[PDB]
Amino acid sequence: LVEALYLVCGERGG
Amino acid sequence: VADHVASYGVNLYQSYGPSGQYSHEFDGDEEFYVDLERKETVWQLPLFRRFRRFDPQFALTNIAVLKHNLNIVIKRSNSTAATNEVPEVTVFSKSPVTLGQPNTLICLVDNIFPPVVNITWLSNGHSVTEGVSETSFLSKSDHSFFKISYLTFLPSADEIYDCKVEHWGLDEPLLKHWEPE
Amino acid sequence: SPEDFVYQFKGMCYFTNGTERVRLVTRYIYNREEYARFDSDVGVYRAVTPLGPPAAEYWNSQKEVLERTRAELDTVCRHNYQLELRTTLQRRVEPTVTISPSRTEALNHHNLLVCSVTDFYPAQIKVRWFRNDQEETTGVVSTPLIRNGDWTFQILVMLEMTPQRGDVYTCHVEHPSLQNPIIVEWRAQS
Ligand SMILES: *[C@@H]1O[C@H](CO)[C@@H](O)[C@H](O)[C@H]1NC(C)=O
Repeated sequence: LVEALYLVCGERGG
Repeated sequence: VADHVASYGVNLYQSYGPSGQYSHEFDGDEEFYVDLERKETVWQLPLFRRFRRFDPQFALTNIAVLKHNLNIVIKRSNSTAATNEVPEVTVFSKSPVTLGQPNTLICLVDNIFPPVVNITWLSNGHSVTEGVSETSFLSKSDHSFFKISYLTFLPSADEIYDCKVEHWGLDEPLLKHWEPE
Repeated sequence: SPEDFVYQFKGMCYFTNGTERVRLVTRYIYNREEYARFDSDVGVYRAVTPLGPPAAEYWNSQKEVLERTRAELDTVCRHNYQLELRTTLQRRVEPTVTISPSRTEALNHHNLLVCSVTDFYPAQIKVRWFRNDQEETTGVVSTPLIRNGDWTFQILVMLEMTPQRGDVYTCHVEHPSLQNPIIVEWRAQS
């Protein structure tokens, strides 16, 4: 009933 | 060749500002954008505000990861900066032009990149702020953007216009004239 | 001109025949180059350029991320489509039709009638020009579909013609928002 969204993947931080 | 194309996540984040944008699109139109500073979802149609809801917080969280990603890729690319593109400007009426009858001028700024632009209107050479409005940055398969500006107006034989576009990709401000022929 | 570093992430869904065929594609962009992506037709992250191996590798090495992404075809695409079905896909805005002469500037030694079809949605549309009892096939020229940005479209169809007393022209417009076609008439000489 509510809008869904893609979750942007996070680059690996060093 | 799909019957419908949707972007349930057009996420943008720039070092310049810094600034970003979060919106959803369906068949090339903006369903909504999230005011990042106010954390409020702004739907583009009464129909949408009435039947659908999207949590603004989700936009903020994604945008935060984009910032995380950008910094990392700036380093990976040896700080390769964006290339400026030349904007294509087109001005046209929303409705057939009939003198004395309220209308709206539409100024389309195509092939924009990076997404930083100044779109203002001129009425008989004078800056016009009232009745002016604009879309967010709409995406393009080539990864550039396009934005559309609006100017509500009363068609008059004694009044002409210019859509003023300012972009680093232009040697100087661009002016696209328009008048009720 | 300042230097700008731009990042873009696009979560896209491609629909064909209701939800018969659905394709999911997430794109990671640096400035204007898509350096990494995920396409549901293949099922694994891909470095599209030499700028993406650190990313594709990182994400492919994580089981839950691959599964979760793969599942977004349903939790995101198919999910939102349901919301799109009872809103966007059923939105109907009838076009207003207008006919007006070419003006001047010469339309090529041959006059012009302009049938402007405005403020309609969805895009699908059919416009036809008639001269009395016959349909005009030649001398007709149309502008591409024009997107106003406010969820409405516009399109212009000119017909090359020579005004002659008696002749009558009509513009027939067919759109999913009207059961009957819209028919506007313009009479030469009057
Ligand atoms: C950035 O510099 C590193 C090390 O000098 C090099 O390996 C890499 O190919 C460079 N990449 C770009 C986009 O210049």
